[PDB]
Amino acid sequence: SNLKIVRMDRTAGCVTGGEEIMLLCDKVQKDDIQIRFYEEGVWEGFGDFSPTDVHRQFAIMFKTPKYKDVNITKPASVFVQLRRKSDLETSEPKPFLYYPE
Amino acid sequence: SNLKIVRMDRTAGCVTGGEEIMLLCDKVQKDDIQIRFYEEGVWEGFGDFSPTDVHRQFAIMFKTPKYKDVNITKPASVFVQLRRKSDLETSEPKPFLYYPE
Repeated sequence: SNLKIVRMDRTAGCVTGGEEIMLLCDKVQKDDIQIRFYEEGVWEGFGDFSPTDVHRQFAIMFKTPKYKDVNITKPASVFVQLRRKSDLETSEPKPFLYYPE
Repeated sequence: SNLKIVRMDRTAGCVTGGEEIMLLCDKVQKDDIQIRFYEEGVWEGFGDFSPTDVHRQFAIMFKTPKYKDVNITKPASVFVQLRRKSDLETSEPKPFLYYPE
């Protein structure tokens, strides 16, 4: 084994294909892997991508905190950044939009 | 630097929070990182997750191939698996649904 599809941010698509998808998987080689789609006499098709599209990284599945004002009637735009606990270093912030329920 | 938010599968959420999100980032330590949300006197809030929620992995952004029958009027369910080019090893297949445009 060793090859496993940990995750796919999209499990459906238009028969026309050509839509981008982010697939997460365990250890693989960038130039020795391929995503094959098949249907059991035997149809197949492969995903379009290149060696520069495949990078090793960290993944954090977390749950969002609750904004301060629960009762807004309009989207509140704020920031989300990474922060290291030991030296409180940070990352470039990123925009995140909260909406009323 | 060194800390960077490569990706977030969701950049919006209900003010009630508590919704799961997959965030991708560069090199980090599982027990030394935190996702902080803030608003500039200074509001803040953090993402809910644990050390077992943070794993290093490979990421492949690719574009989907086009199904055989472009003209279906009903969803065609098929499989997608990983395959190594050198020995054609594979991974457990996974379900993927094609729909008519």
